[PDB]
Amino acid sequence: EYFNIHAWDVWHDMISVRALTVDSDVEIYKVLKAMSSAKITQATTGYKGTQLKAMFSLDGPQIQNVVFKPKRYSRNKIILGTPYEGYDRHNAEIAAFHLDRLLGFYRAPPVVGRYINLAAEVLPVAAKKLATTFIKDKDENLCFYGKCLYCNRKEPACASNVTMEGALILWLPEKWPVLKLPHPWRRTYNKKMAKWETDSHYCESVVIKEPYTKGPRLLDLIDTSIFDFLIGNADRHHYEYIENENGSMVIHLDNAKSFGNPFVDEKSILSPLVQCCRLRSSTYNRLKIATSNENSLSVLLDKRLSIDPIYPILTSDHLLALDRRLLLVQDAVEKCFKEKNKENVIIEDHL
Amino acid sequence: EYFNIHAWDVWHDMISVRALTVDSDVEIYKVLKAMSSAKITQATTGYKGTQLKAMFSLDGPQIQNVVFKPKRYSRNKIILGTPYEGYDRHNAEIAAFHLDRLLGFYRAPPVVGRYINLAAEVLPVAAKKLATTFIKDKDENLCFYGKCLYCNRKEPACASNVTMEGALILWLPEKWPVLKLPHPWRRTYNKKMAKWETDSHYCESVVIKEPYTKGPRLLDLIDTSIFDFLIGNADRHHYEYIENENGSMVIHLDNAKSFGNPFVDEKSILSPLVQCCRLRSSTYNRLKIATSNENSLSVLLDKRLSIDPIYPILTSDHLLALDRRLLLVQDAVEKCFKEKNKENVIIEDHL
Ligand SMILES: *[C@@H]1O[C@H](CO)[C@@H](O)[C@H](O)[C@H]1NC(C)=O
Ligand SMILES: *[C@@H]1O[C@H](CO)[C@@H](O)[C@H](O)[C@H]1NC(C)=O
Ligand SMILES: *[C@@H]1O[C@H](CO)[C@@H](O)[C@H](O)[C@H]1NC(C)=O
Ligand SMILES: *[C@@H]1O[C@H](CO)[C@@H](O)[C@H](O)[C@H]1NC(C)=O
Repeated sequence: EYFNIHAWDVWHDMISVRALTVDSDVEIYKVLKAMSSAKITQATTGYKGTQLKAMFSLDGPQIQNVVFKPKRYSRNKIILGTPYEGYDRHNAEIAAFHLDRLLGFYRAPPVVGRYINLAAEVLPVAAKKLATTFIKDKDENLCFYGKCLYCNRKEPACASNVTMEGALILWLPEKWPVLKLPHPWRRTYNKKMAKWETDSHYCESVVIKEPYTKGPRLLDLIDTSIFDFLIGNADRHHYEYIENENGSMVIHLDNAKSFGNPFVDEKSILSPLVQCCRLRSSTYNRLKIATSNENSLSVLLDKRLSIDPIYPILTSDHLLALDRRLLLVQDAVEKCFKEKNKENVIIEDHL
Repeated sequence: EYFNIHAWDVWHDMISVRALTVDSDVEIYKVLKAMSSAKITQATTGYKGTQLKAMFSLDGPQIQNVVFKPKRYSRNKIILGTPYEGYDRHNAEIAAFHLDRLLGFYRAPPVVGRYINLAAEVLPVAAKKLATTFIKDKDENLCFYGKCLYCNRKEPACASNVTMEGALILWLPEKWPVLKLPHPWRRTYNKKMAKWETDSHYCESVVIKEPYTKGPRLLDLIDTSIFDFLIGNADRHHYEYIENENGSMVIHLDNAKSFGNPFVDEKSILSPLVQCCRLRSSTYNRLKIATSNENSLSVLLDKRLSIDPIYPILTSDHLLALDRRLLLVQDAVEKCFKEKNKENVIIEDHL
């Protein structure tokens, strides 16, 4: 046969240091379709971390690994309490991935929803580490509770009979190693307050040490703080970035502790933008196109979400919260304009 | 089923007024693969034109028409006579299309090689106009001779038994009508000499009438004269262009009267560049990258031709003629710099 390109090669070749994904729907739909239908050849789970998940190896000329995040809540679950509470939301990863493309960031790895038949697809290729955590619930649904720091028998992820809904997230290829640093605006995760909550010229302190003095890092974190605020992710306490000879970029990896509460907008997430009053020019241009379109951000987002196999992805309240929070980002940007003047707020760094 | 895009929609959506094709191999291979395998639902031929060809309707949700150019020569045929002598070369269309992408022009419609079973695929859907020109040759191969101006029974295109090799070229969609004008540097097609062969300030005369006074038309013809010079196409006496509200572009349509002789370089093809000494900046930049790559233009071109079903497409002598002619282009440009200074020859028109 002729003119064949395999989806896993499409994924490996589309990454550059300033873009994980591309505008082409043909290329992305090609990758999502393969993630959606590829045979699972191995399945396991790990001891590190606090969240229950699995790792699937998908078939192909070369094997492609994905993270599998199971459904843990109904679509109408409300996550209150602490801004960080609870299990990762599989539908939030899907929504965040498409919103990252819609806003032109292109910094999130592909995510697809999928209904996994645990009996037919997982058990016949499961590692012992995963298989030994399968149990049944009170209604004889098939479940597993995994291994991880907080994983235990009383908190399983349960299928509906044997069919488990979840999200698949592509591994980045080995050519693109990921580095992790603490976020200057991370929270304390106790009762004390962080420095940025008490200090208000805190950005002046950040820009003094590297890597925030020169280069794209601080504008990336401001981009990502806008993205995290719109989805309600208050828990990027450590950020991750790729890097080569041509630069670096903070990536939107693991966005699942989001879309937990459609009734509150956590403006503290916007602290990098509000305190620094710097904004990358290309980001600003796309934000004003988004507010001046005749279709709101959420109308455009749900059109993209309607292609995913497990759609509906978000309830209408989260969609309207997006549009409300986009206006709040515009307001924060304008306040930076008032108090430092536009031509000192908008930075054209050609990214 | 999920994430489906049909190839004919990929073709219709990728065209803009300054690019018929795109850099994405995924999108282009998707279209080429469909051309390679699509069922032929209709076949005909016309009275207009000078060259024997057919028109095929390919199946799909919508019908997609292609021009079919049959093989007429061996790969190693040396075509002597006038610079424009002979039949259309089917393999030249394939090579010219991939070179158009390799050089970054993106002005050529997709072309694929294909082996056509005339008995099974063409005859049962052939219109009478085409069917009545089918004959057998002295070795009982199935052939057809068409109804064009020079088409006649003594000059048929013949298959091997019933399998006919040829090239398929996509029609532009109806949304992109093509307009034709005489080329200011066209030949006389007699033994008289054309005005540009006698005068040496001829370009000065061209730029005074429209559409050569302003806009992209003249730099397009200089681009296309470089492209035609590399492939040996001395027969673009009329050029064709697309146009809408955002501009216009001369397209590389019908490139088959090329690669006729790998040992002769007809420098008269470069007359628009040599006489005008203007060169679009982006074209110059890509030409300089092509000469400084560690892999020659012909090595990179043959790697792309190796995916086509009827490969080998060009003999190594035509591949090396490409590299030879690229240096001759550089010489002509450097001569323009010496006699008008570089910054009056390189025009940055942002195209
Ligand atoms: C679901 O459970 C029923 C029994 O209620 C069984 O008949 C059926 O085969 C199960 N379906 C799957 C996909 O396991
Ligand atoms: C960095 O950019 C240059 C220029 O586009 C490119 O040639 C090079 O391959 C890039 N770096 C890597 C590691 O690919
Ligand atoms: C193909 O053509 C040859 C003539 O060269 C003929 O003898 C033969 O029977 C044909 N065979 C098939 C399988 O079409
Ligand atoms: C380019 O022209 C097309 C119509 O030919 C139009 O739809 C489009 O809006 C134009 N581009 C821009 C950026 O306005």
